[PDB]
Amino acid sequence: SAKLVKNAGYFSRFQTKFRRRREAKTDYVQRTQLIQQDKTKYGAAKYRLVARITNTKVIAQIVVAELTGDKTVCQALSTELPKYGIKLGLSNYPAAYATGLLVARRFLTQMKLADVFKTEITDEENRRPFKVILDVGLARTTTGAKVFAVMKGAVDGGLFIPHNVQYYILGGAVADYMRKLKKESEEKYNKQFSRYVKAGITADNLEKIYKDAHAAIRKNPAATVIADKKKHAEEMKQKHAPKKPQTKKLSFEEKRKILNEHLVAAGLPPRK
Amino acid sequence: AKRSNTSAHNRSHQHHRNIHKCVVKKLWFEKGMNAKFLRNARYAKAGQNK
Amino acid sequence: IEMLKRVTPQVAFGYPSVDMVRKLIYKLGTANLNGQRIPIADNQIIKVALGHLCIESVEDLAHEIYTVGPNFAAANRFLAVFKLHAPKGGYKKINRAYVEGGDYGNREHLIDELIERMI
Amino acid sequence: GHTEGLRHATRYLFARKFRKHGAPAPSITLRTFRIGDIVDIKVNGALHSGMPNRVYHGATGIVWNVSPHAVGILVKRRVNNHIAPKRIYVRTEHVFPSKSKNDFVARCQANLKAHEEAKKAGTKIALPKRLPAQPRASHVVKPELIQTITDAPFRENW
Amino acid sequence: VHHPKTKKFFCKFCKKHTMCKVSQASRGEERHSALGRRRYDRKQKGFGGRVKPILRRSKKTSKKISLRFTCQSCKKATMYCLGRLRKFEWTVE
Amino acid sequence: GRRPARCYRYIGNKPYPKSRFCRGVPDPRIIRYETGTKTAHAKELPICCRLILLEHECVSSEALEAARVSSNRYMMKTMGKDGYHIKINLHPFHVLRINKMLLQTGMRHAFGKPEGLVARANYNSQIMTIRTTSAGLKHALEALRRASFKFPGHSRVVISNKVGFTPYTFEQFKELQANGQIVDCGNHVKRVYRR
RNA sequence: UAGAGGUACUUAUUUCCAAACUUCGAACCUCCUUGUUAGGCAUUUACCUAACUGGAAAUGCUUAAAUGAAUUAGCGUUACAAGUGGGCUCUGACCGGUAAGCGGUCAUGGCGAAAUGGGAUGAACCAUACGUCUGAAUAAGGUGCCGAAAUGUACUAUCACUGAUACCAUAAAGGGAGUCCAUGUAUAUACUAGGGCCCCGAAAAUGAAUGGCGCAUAUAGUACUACCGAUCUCAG
RNA sequence: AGCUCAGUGAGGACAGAAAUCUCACGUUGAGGAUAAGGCCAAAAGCUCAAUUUACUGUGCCUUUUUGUACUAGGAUCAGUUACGAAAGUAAGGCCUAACGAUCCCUAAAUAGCCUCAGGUGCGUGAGGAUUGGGGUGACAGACAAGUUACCUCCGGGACAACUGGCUUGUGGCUGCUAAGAGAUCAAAUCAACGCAGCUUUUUGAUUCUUCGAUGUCGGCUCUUCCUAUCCUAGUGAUGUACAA
RNA sequence: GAAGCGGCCACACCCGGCUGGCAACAUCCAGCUCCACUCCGAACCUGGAAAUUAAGCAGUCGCGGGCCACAUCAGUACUGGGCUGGGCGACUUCCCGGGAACGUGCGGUGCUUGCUU
Repeated sequence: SAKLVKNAGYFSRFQTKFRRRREAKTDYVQRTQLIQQDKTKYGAAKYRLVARITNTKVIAQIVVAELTGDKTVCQALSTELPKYGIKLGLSNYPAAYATGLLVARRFLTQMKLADVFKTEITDEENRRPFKVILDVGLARTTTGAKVFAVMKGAVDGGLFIPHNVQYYILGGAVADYMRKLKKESEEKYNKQFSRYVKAGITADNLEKIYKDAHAAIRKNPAATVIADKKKHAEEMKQKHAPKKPQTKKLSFEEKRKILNEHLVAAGLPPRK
Repeated sequence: AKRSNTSAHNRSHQHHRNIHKCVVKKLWFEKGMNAKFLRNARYAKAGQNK
Repeated sequence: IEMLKRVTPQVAFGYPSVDMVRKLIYKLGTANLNGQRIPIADNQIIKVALGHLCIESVEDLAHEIYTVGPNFAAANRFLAVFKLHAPKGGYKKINRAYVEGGDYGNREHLIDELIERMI
Repeated sequence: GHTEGLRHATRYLFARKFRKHGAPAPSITLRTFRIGDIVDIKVNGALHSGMPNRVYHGATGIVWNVSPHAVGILVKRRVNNHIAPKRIYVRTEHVFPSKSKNDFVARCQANLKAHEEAKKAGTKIALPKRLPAQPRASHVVKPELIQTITDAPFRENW
Repeated sequence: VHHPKTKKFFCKFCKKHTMCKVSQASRGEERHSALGRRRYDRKQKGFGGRVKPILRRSKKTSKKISLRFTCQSCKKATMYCLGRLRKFEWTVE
Repeated sequence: GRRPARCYRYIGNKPYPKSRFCRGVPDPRIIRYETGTKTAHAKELPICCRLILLEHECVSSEALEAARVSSNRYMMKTMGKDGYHIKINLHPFHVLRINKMLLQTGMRHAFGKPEGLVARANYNSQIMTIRTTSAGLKHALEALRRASFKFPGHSRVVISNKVGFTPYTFEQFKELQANGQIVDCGNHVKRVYRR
């Protein structure tokens, strides 16, 4: 029947990958060259804009590495965008750009440098801008990707991200794809844009809403200053507690009870 | 013709007659080190005395 | 003690009683003063060396040995090494330990039996 | 056939322990060094750019230069008669912060804790110091288990 | 080994990279007006054989190929050296 | 032919097996290590009878095949290939060497070609066994007396307490069998660890 | 090596191995630290940082409290020059060799260049390393006589043209109702687990050497005192 | 930047032990120019695409200082390019071998920097400083075939032939064991396969003694010694009837 | 409790069962532009939201394989000093020191850095 791969000799020999390599979330060859700084700069922070896109949410952060672990300085998240205007389509391309503006303008209002670095930057006797690097992650770096949508939001927000590079931006290409289903197929418009009809925003409105989204983000960027954080964290456990409790651990006494009742069927008790 | 190739019998004896600890003059070695660091370390000293 | 473990074949040693620590220093005791190996003679020798350390006369020096008080190593360094003659029984076997029917190494209390006849 | 190569007689030096193959964690690159710092050189077998020699494995030194990826380390090799100094350059992935001084630095701060707090009450100070392991005070011992060990009669058991 | 007939290279005099037509270096035949040669001519005259040595026990059959990176902006050659080669080709592709 | 085995008794080098490096090696005199009723049992042949060596030295392959043939032919004569089980518990892996000599270049380039296989014994290494029934324990001891004169040095013949070739005493064997912890493989005893 | 279980392979086992195998891993080694350590203050910089009432580095000021293992010891530096560049060796570790008073390495010691005493005799082993003398008590080693000192006291073995003190001057596998001591069983007796000492195994050429004489309680082991004995030790 | 290899397992027209296709497991056993050993899995492997950092210039470090060099490698500074969205990476090949003095010649400068001693000379020509190449494998680097029995000299027991010594593989001699020969029957007599010794009457091995010389093979002649005894003296066994 | 970002990198891995989805993660639905398949909207990319916890993920169970921990294993193996100890030898008593491994027995099977609803 051929060789059994996976003996004791296999599993004893087997080195594991780290953890977030196993869970398959970080490339550690990226990360080790994202973090590194020259030893002549010593203990100096350099910031990195994380911008990972799940389904529904576009997440965007600014991170400093430390030996204990990474530390977010400021965060923004596309489920906040209902407050500023954008009710639906929270992983659009224009939704990804809108989070880019939030991460910029919140970070600069925390550091108290809002009057400086208003527009994009594009050189002496002038204050140098924030170096913030892009962490993409395992998402593939192709042109017109939603990772670089978050980048363009951060650059137009304020921050000097280095790169080499207004359609797709105020709701175009969404708005054209509405018209192709609306005009021809009609059945498919009900499938594809169910929620949109429900509001209903319509094809034309996408251009209008985003501009006033970019107005309101630039005016009132920071939000939800909650304290203390401990009593906030306690309320979330009660608020989001499964109705059905998770199975809990059997103690060492009641395990040996159940072991023996199985062993009574096949004989030779009791022990372990 | 064929005589001995080497020995270490009484290497130890000779070394211990005198293993003198050669002391370093100073910890900086300015032939080495970064020039960009030492360049600035000159302009620290030059600016101070004026 | 761990130094004495290395050198156990070369030495006999033990734990002397107060009558033996006395009788060495009165008879054979000498002061190594300024690297001179001077004989102890009179108590004005050891007042001048050791009076600042509160050891006035030879009774106070002997006390500082057998009680092992705070200025022991001052009082021990002050004493020159003793010089003994080979004892009037002889002794059996240089090159075996006392424990295996010989001489060298630790003999605990019975060093007093050896030193009596070395003196 | 004795050979004088660079990487010679290092079969087991530059081996990678066991279940510790691969590149190191990126926490290692985030660490920092200074001039005057005591550091021990032990090698990553994987990372080949900017190794030390075989000889300066397991060898303490002091940092004198620091440079973008690498640290100039002063280490005292024993030559023939005399102990020479050797100016190494070596990368940070073969270099760790040594815990030689951490016994000494613990005591100095522990002494200042004692020397100040004696004066705060004040009162009057006893002086602590290090001392080798010393012979015991007399004391009294009651056990209530006493076995009686004896040699048994010998039997072969094969 | 094969080598490109044009490649980019740091012109030492212009102080920047610029493309330059490469060629194999000229082994010059010695002139007789050379000072070293003149000493030899006078010394070889008279009697007493050949004077200075020539190397009889010459083993190795190889030669370090120096190239001549003749620049186009600068107009000045700057000689690069490869390792030692048994044969040397031009790239055709 | 051969050297006298007083040449190659005591061990004056590191062990030198058949490998990539040794190359030009002749195969050993032994092929069969084990004779008699090989397919038997622990319970069928409980009584065991060992030959222990009382020296640290080399044993030749030629000795071990001489000892097998003298063992078999006595046990064949008495009881007649039924009860007994003979086994040899040395395997010759060490290779010997010769400088040859047989004008001449002696002691120059002294390393020599392999001559024969050998087994390196250790003080109290068993170099033979006979497992049998209580009827022919008498015959087993008389066999191993004859096999002892084949081997170098001096060597004790011993009746073991333990069953078969298993590491279990007769007292322990009934307790484990009764407990049911131990089990029977085709040959020998396989323990049950309850895991 | 050799069986069993599955569909020659294969899943568990087993007999037994590796200087150029390693999933574990000592002893012996090796390297660093052990007095100044915590700060605070403000000048300098063309360097670093998004920024300076930051970082990095060196210049000074100064706020606290002490000399914070053992044992030993003065430490640092320079100049000029001799001889040498055949080594040998005990005890352990090791490579090659059937082995060698053989060849090639390693660690401490020794000889070479180290007397004296002891091993009868010996470069190397043991005690110990030395001015010229006079004593005492010892070391190694010895105490029938040669030969200075007990054929000492107490306790066990031994008959043999035999035995007799490290290195060492050769003897093995294998036998013995020789004698002494002895393990387990069976019925004073039969059967043996063995151990010492003694005997056999054990044959070379000038006549021959426990050093000799000789001994048989001057042979083989064990214990405890007395005693002789070096240029060591101690006293003058 | 993307992907995962070797292999095993099952499948799939012709299709077979091996063609191409598919899924599953797959810690790296494949592959990384070659020796051997390390090292490596969203790579250092394989594929695709764009490229020339296999670049220029001076110090520094390690191998190696009880001997400083060259080779090879390493960390920088000062430039400049390549590639990438970027942090960055690149100073050849994943890491350890792949190579070389003076003198002389020779090449590099759009044709440059200094000198040609009476000219701050004018063409040609020559000579310099700085950086590579041409080469020495005996690889710190002379330019080099034999023979001597016609031989000479200096020395060497630092080194052979020769006696002795140590050693005993080889030669010779003897034990222990028996697996059988011996009609039958292991031990009257032989004795395997094994194992343990002795001998210095063979030949080796070694280089301690002898090279300012122990006269070297055999025979002839005379002495003495050893026994591992062929005969003679005396004894025991037997497949010892007698004799041999 | 869930999610992005991580630290030590199997007490976290690997096989197989069971119990959960308010939001969140995900499967999933669709293919027009950005761009993607040396063929394929499977992947990658972009725009969704109908219905599900079947899978991933989370918690938990197994006289589970492995991994980790303690105790035995064992004063064994080996080893640094010392003897005018033994032994033809090979090796090895003893005195002053240090001291494993495999195996077996019982236990366990991730602990939380900074931001967010």
